[PDB]
Amino acid sequence: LSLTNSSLMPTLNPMIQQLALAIAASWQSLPLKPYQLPEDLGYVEGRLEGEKLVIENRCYQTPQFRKMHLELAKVGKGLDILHCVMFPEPLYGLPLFGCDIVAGPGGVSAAIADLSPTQSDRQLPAAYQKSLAELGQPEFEQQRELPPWGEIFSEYCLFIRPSNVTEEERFVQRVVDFLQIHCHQSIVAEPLSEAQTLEHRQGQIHYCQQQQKTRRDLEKAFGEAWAERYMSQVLFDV
Ligand SMILES: C=CC1=C(C)/C(=C/c2[nH]c(/C=C3N=C(/C=C4\NC(=O)C(C)=C4C=C)C(C)=C\3CCC(=O)O)c(CCC(=O)O)c2C)NC1=O
Repeated sequence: LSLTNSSLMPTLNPMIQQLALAIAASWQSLPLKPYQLPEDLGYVEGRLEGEKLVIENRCYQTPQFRKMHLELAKVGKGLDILHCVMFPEPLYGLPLFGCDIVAGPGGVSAAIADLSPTQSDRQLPAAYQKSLAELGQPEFEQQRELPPWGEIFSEYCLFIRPSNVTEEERFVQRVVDFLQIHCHQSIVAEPLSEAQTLEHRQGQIHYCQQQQKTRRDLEKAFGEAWAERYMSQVLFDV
């Protein structure tokens, strides 16, 4: 796992670069194994109205995380994207870590991050709540409203338009905190019963189903069949 061979990192919005480096630093601490995507989908290049569209996908796995995906994209000249999900192995009942940034050369327009509950409770595990509790509330001046296809998200979800670099740094630090808690608990987690495993797996199907609400730009560049394969095999496999 390493981003030093990325062709995109040097032209991506700096908060995106920061967050990618922070996710890498986190994941490098896990016993990562490679996760194979379709051969053509590791590195994607096309055109979107005459401007280069480029996507780099990196995917890993652990016994606790079925699929760890980091996507970076430059979707023509005025859109940069980071999308990251860690899909937990449902046997372990961990929450879904997710984060997305949408940016341009002018700055960041949306940043979101959560540890999303898989538990039919919609609660996070006790150890997460206690560790999260001791961090305290970060302050944000523009918090955005979740569409109806929330709250597959948790109470700790941040969904914002950063107002200045201090908010960019605060957003990234909260993701670094989320990851420190998450990785640590993954190392300590024990297999659930079959019943609760299936419960968690359904929470994961529902989370991926809901998130089908990105397509449009991919359809525009690649068509609808390519887009629907990408959504169902790369992004949000069910
Ligand atoms: C390479 C793939 C890819 C493309 C081409 C892409 C495009 C894309 N994402 C957008 C926004 C967005 N996209 C998301 C979020 C997500 N999007 C997701 O696929 C997931 C899983 C989330 C997480 C919830 C959010 C929250 C916005 C808000 C737009 C903004 O406020 O800037 C917009 C709005 C810009 C506009 O139309 O004016 C475009 C064009 N996003 C992509 O990921």
